[PDB]
Amino acid sequence: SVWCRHCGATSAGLRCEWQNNYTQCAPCASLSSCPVCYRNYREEDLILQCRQCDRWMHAVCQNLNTEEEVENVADIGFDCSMCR
Amino acid sequence: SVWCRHCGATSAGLRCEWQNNYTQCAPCASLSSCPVCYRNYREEDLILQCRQCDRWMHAVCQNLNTEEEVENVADIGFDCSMCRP
Amino acid sequence: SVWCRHCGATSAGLRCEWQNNYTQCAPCASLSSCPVCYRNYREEDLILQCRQCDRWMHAVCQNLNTEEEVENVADIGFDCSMCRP
Amino acid sequence: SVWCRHCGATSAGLRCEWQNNYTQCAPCASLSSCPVCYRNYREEDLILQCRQCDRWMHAVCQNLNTEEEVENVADIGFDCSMCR
Amino acid sequence: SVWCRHCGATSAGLRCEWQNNYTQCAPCASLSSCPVCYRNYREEDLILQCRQCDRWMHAVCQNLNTEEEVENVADIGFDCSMCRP
Amino acid sequence: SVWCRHCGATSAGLRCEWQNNYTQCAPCASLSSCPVCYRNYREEDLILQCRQCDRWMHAVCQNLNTEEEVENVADIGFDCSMCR
Amino acid sequence: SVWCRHCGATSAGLRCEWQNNYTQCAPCASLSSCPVCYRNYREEDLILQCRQCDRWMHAVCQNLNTEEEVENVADIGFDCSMCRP
Amino acid sequence: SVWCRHCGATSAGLRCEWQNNYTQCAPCASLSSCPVCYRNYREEDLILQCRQCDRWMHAVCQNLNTEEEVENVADIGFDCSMCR
Amino acid sequence: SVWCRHCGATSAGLRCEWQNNYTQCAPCASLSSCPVCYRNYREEDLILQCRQCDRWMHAVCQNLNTEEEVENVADIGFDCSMCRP
Amino acid sequence: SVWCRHCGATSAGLRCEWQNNYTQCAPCASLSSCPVCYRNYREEDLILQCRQCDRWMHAVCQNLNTEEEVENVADIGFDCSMCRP
Amino acid sequence: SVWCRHCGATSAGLRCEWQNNYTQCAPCASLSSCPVCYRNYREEDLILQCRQCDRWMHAVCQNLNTEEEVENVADIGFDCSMCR
Amino acid sequence: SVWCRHCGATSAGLRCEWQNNYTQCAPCASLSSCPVCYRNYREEDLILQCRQCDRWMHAVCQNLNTEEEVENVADIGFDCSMCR
Amino acid sequence: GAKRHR
Amino acid sequence: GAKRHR
Amino acid sequence: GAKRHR
Amino acid sequence: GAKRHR
Amino acid sequence: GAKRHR
Amino acid sequence: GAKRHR
Ligand SMILES: [Zn+2]
Ligand SMILES: [Zn+2]
Ligand SMILES: [Zn+2]
Ligand SMILES: [Zn+2]
Ligand SMILES: [Zn+2]
Ligand SMILES: [Zn+2]
Ligand SMILES: [Zn+2]
Ligand SMILES: [Zn+2]
Ligand SMILES: [Zn+2]
Ligand SMILES: [Zn+2]
Ligand SMILES: [Zn+2]
Ligand SMILES: [Zn+2]
Ligand SMILES: [Zn+2]
Ligand SMILES: [Zn+2]
Ligand SMILES: [Zn+2]
Ligand SMILES: [Zn+2]
Ligand SMILES: [Zn+2]
Ligand SMILES: [Zn+2]
Ligand SMILES: [Zn+2]
Ligand SMILES: [Zn+2]
Ligand SMILES: [Zn+2]
Ligand SMILES: [Zn+2]
Ligand SMILES: [Zn+2]
Ligand SMILES: [Zn+2]
Ligand SMILES: [Zn+2]
Ligand SMILES: [Zn+2]
Ligand SMILES: [Zn+2]
Ligand SMILES: [Zn+2]
Ligand SMILES: [Zn+2]
Ligand SMILES: [Zn+2]
Ligand SMILES: [Zn+2]
Ligand SMILES: [Zn+2]
Ligand SMILES: [Zn+2]
Ligand SMILES: [Zn+2]
Ligand SMILES: [Zn+2]
Ligand SMILES: [Zn+2]
Ligand SMILES: [Zn+2]
Ligand SMILES: [Zn+2]
Ligand SMILES: [Zn+2]
Ligand SMILES: [Zn+2]
Ligand SMILES: [Zn+2]
Ligand SMILES: [Zn+2]
Repeated sequence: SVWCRHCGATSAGLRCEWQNNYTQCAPCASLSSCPVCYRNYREEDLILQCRQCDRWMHAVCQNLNTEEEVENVADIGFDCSMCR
Repeated sequence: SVWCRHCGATSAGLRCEWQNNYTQCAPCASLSSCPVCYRNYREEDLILQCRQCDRWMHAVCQNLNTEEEVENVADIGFDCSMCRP
Repeated sequence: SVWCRHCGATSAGLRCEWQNNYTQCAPCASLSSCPVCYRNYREEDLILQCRQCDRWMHAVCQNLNTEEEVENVADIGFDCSMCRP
Repeated sequence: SVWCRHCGATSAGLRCEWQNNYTQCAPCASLSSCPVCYRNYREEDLILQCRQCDRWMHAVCQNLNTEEEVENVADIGFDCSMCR
Repeated sequence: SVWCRHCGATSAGLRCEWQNNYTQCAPCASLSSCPVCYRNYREEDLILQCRQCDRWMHAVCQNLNTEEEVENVADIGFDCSMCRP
Repeated sequence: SVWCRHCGATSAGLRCEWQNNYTQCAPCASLSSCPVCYRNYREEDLILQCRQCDRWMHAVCQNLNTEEEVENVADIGFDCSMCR
Repeated sequence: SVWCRHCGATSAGLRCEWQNNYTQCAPCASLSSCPVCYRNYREEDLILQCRQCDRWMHAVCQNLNTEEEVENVADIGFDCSMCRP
Repeated sequence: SVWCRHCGATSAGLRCEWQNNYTQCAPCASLSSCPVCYRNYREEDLILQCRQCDRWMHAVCQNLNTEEEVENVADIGFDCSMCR
Repeated sequence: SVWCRHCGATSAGLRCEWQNNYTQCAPCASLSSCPVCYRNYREEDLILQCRQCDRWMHAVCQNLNTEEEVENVADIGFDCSMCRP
Repeated sequence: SVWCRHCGATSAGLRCEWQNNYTQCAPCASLSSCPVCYRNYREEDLILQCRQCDRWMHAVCQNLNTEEEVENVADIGFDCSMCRP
Repeated sequence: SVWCRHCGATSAGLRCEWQNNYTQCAPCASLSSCPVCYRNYREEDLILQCRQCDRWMHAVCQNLNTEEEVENVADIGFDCSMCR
Repeated sequence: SVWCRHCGATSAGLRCEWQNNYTQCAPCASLSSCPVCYRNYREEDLILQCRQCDRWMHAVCQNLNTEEEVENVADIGFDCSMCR
Repeated sequence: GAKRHR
Repeated sequence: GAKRHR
Repeated sequence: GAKRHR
Repeated sequence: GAKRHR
Repeated sequence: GAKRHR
Repeated sequence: GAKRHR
């Protein structure tokens, strides 16, 4: 299993049905595919989380090209291009 | 105990920590309190859920006062004022 | 039974599912209820149809109160306030 | 015949006369030609439907170049460039 | 019978079909009714013609109330509120 | 002669004096020269009419490069770049 | 007879035709009537001249009511509301 | 001498002192130099007059490259890029 | 003496000179006085801290009147009106 | 005689001609009269100086009414309403 | 010495302390360095003064490349790109 | 030790916990990494401080490429691209 | 709505 | 929401 | 409205 | 706030 | 309004 | 207002 950060439970990690039985919330959807480029993440993709829209996305899809850049903006507070 | 629509689990019902230890995701926070007026919901409150930001909110905080109006906006999909440019 | 202007068929008159199973297209929803005020139409209501979004709506919800004004905007083609930038 | 998703009937699928006897609604028109590039669809064109304007359009005309991209944005909720 | 300023002909005075069979051009429609308030003109009405959209309209629907004001805006060329960004 | 679509008469098709004795309306002017590029039309120029400003213009001056594109947008309702 | 500041000539004082036979330039029209309210000037009127559009206009139509305010805006150069973005 | 189109007199055609004794109005200044590129006109420069700001300017400085283009826009009513 | 959250030091509590000798950083200035109304705080004042500009400010100067509203905006992260476009 | 802060000289105190013979620079003009309301200052007037345009102006013409508010905006650096986009 | 155009005095031409003892007004600062490119002027740099912000700046930093251009815009009234 | 310019004390110069125990203020964060490019500063990086947002940043990340440019804008009052 | 100029 | 045209 | 400069 | 997808 | 820097 | 990082 995994922990769900939304409810704190040990979880099967089922598809989100927050929006409707067929529709994830954008935050849950953003765990599996990038909301910028709409590609499924590949194992080892560098991703970070916007503090506004609560979505994960590719660092490269926000012109963050290194771990160093990703750590610096994530540390101080990351506001993605979509929310700016 | 509470059903988590995000993962399917039954939970003791703990504070969302999706954003971080100190921060609920906006959708989880919107279950308990309106993201427009920042007030806790009443049992009596008409609420609806934006298809663009996934947040619940007071019908009245979007100028929708009746089940008639709420029903009517769900027929087409609700885009809240905060998501509309 | 109802005439569908979209396909020409006579139908039992079922909920539009053009968008999906849960969602009417905005034009079909606008037959029964105003896309500005989200209220069901009256028999007495003056309504008109936007050439840009294909939606019906209350004349009054576009500040047109009379058959005179409605007739006059149809002479040139109605662009609703929601379609005007 | 086909089913019409607007009325639910089995249908001849006549030209839409929603706007006037000579004029389709933009949603019905968008089944046969792209509202971005104004080209008739070719058999096997990848198309998706905006949840706002209810129109179909070419994936490539929205910079969605794969089935993977099209499935991801259609799943979470597709808002086309025209409606944004 | 009517003089057509567009082509010079004398005509029985038929509905403009410049846009299509169902639609007058906006300039022709503006002869009979105001493109701001969508009301038919009075004999008494002060009207003026925009140099940018070629439409006639009520002086009052552009906040010009007198022959003095209308005369004054024609001296320089009238750009209507709908044409001004 | 021709028919004038404004008045419905058989007509000499004189220069428009709608704006003043020396000045056409933009719709009448747009029959002889393009309001985008300001070139006189050449015989066989593909042109279409905006439903907003009532002007004709070159298809190519609106990035419509084929009869197919011109028919599709003219059919559903053409709103030119100037009026958008 | 009138001094033309544009060319230096003394003239019988004829309608400006700089724009065309039917149209004064906006600066010449602004001598006789306000380009904001489109009213002919009074002898009593405080007027000032924009450095950006070269037009005269009522001080009051720019919310300047006194010789004090007019004097003060000339010290720095007057940019009228119609020229300010 | 010349005629002044402002006053209708036969005129020496002195420098304009409309703005102040040292300063032309922009319309008078625009007879001798282009308000787009700020170059003195050369003999035979193709120029046209905006109906809004009353200034002359180079046709080429408004992407009008032929007499044909200049005649067409001047005829129907020329609104320069500065005034749009 | 005062705890400096910026560096961890205990200090006599001297004017911030982060910007320069004459200028506190906006976050340090916001400890003593509201960056919206420019008034010194009361003991009684509800204040909150923007996550985008790091400034403290009156809840009331952001239209938040109660501990309920303040508590509710901290659950999700406060973006002040001056940081919102 | 007057101290010129611009050059350090003592002067008889002559009209600024920095812009030209007819025009003070906006900062020099702002010594004698408010660039917002275009009124000469009172002895009693609270004034402050924008760090972005170098102009003096009435505190009240920027909605600052007290020495408390003026003192508070100087702590961080005053950006006037005319310089703020 | 020089004359100061601000006060009319014969002057040492000290650093401006209008903003504070350490800070020039932008007009005085603009006599020694360009407010566009932030380069110290070099002897013979062609510069002109905006009638709005009262600053001097390089002609080339406003796409004015000749004395002819500089004289024409300065004569009629120069409004720099920053103030437009 | 160092002096802290915020409090005036001799200081260990601990990580800022102004925003929360885990989160710096953007001004303190900007001492160690650039708020434009999100790179850790390298020894000898030319940096300057915006008078608005109180952050340090790379001169090169504001198109200031020399000490001369940096001194000129810092002297008169530096308003960074983010705050404009 | 669409023609060739002739 | 997504198909191939046929 | 249009001329050559002379 | 930042991870590698696994 | 225009000079060379000297 | 301006330094080299050290
Ligand atoms: Zn959550
Ligand atoms: Zn869960
Ligand atoms: Zn991506
Ligand atoms: Zn975001
Ligand atoms: Zn979810
Ligand atoms: Zn609410
Ligand atoms: Zn929303
Ligand atoms: Zn249809
Ligand atoms: Zn309604
Ligand atoms: Zn519409
Ligand atoms: Zn439908
Ligand atoms: Zn049907
Ligand atoms: Zn396409
Ligand atoms: Zn759409
Ligand atoms: Zn005509
Ligand atoms: Zn009217
Ligand atoms: Zn108009
Ligand atoms: Zn017509
Ligand atoms: Zn006719
Ligand atoms: Zn063309
Ligand atoms: Zn058009
Ligand atoms: Zn003149
Ligand atoms: Zn007036
Ligand atoms: Zn003006
Ligand atoms: Zn004139
Ligand atoms: Zn004259
Ligand atoms: Zn030119
Ligand atoms: Zn113009
Ligand atoms: Zn700090
Ligand atoms: Zn306050
Ligand atoms: Zn803030
Ligand atoms: Zn100075
Ligand atoms: Zn004042
Ligand atoms: Zn200012
Ligand atoms: Zn001065
Ligand atoms: Zn001096
Ligand atoms: Zn420069
Ligand atoms: Zn300037
Ligand atoms: Zn500080
Ligand atoms: Zn400290
Ligand atoms: Zn950097
Ligand atoms: Zn900044």
